[PDB]
Amino acid sequence: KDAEAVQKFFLEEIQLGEELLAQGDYEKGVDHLTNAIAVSGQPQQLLQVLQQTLPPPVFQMLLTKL
Amino acid sequence: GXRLCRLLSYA
Repeated sequence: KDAEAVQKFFLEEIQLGEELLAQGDYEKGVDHLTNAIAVSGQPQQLLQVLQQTLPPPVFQMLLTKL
Repeated sequence: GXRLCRLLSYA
Protein backbone atom coordinates (compact mmCIF):
# COMPACT_ATOMS: atom_id res chain seq x y z
CA LYS A 1 0.00 0.00 0.00
CA ASP A 2 0.73 3.71 -0.32
CA ALA A 3 0.56 3.99 3.53
CA GLU A 4 3.36 1.52 4.40
CA ALA A 5 5.55 3.12 1.67
CA VAL A 6 4.86 6.67 3.02
CA GLN A 7 5.40 5.67 6.74
CA LYS A 8 8.68 4.09 5.77
CA PHE A 9 9.85 7.12 3.75
CA PHE A 10 8.78 9.52 6.59
CA LEU A 11 10.60 7.50 9.26
CA GLU A 12 13.72 6.91 7.28
CA GLU A 13 14.03 10.58 6.31
CA ILE A 14 13.70 11.55 10.04
CA GLN A 15 16.33 9.01 11.06
CA LEU A 16 18.79 10.22 8.47
CA GLY A 17 17.95 13.81 9.54
CA GLU A 18 18.70 13.05 13.25
CA GLU A 19 21.92 11.21 12.43
CA LEU A 20 23.11 14.08 10.21
CA LEU A 21 22.25 16.69 12.88
CA ALA A 22 24.14 14.60 15.49
CA GLN A 23 27.21 14.76 13.16
CA GLY A 24 26.91 18.54 12.71
CA ASP A 25 25.75 18.28 9.11
CA TYR A 26 22.86 20.67 9.95
CA GLU A 27 22.02 21.67 6.38
CA LYS A 28 21.86 18.12 5.09
CA GLY A 29 19.85 16.93 8.13
CA VAL A 30 17.33 19.76 7.70
CA ASP A 31 16.90 18.87 4.01
CA HIS A 32 15.77 15.39 5.00
CA LEU A 33 13.41 16.76 7.72
CA THR A 34 11.76 18.95 5.07
CA ASN A 35 10.93 15.73 3.08
CA ALA A 36 9.31 14.25 6.22
CA ILE A 37 7.35 17.45 6.85
CA ALA A 38 6.18 17.56 3.14
CA VAL A 39 4.36 14.20 3.40
CA SER A 40 2.58 15.08 6.66
CA GLY A 41 -1.00 16.25 6.79
CA GLN A 42 -0.08 18.47 9.78
CA PRO A 43 3.08 20.37 8.77
CA GLN A 44 2.45 23.12 11.43
CA GLN A 45 2.26 20.65 14.18
CA LEU A 46 5.50 18.96 13.15
CA LEU A 47 7.11 22.45 12.97
CA GLN A 48 5.97 23.18 16.58
CA VAL A 49 7.39 20.07 17.85
CA LEU A 50 10.71 20.77 16.01
CA GLN A 51 10.81 24.24 17.43
CA GLN A 52 10.58 22.71 20.97
CA THR A 53 13.34 20.22 20.20
CA LEU A 54 15.89 21.71 17.76
CA PRO A 55 18.53 24.36 18.53
CA PRO A 56 17.16 27.75 17.41
CA PRO A 57 19.59 28.22 14.47
CA VAL A 58 18.84 24.79 13.06
CA PHE A 59 15.06 25.31 13.43
CA GLN A 60 15.43 28.65 11.72
CA MET A 61 17.37 27.15 8.85
CA LEU A 62 14.61 24.56 8.64
CA LEU A 63 12.05 27.32 8.20
CA THR A 64 14.03 28.88 5.32
CA LYS A 65 14.27 25.54 3.41
CA LEU A 66 10.60 24.54 3.58
CA GLY B 1 18.85 7.33 17.70
CA UNK B 2 15.23 6.93 16.69
CA ARG B 3 13.76 9.41 19.21
CA LEU B 4 13.09 12.08 16.65
CA CYS B 5 11.00 9.49 14.78
CA ARG B 6 8.62 8.96 17.71
CA LEU B 7 8.21 12.62 18.55
CA LEU B 8 7.31 13.38 14.94
CA SER B 9 5.01 10.35 14.28
CA TYR B 10 3.06 11.31 17.39
CA ALA B 11 2.80 14.88 16.08
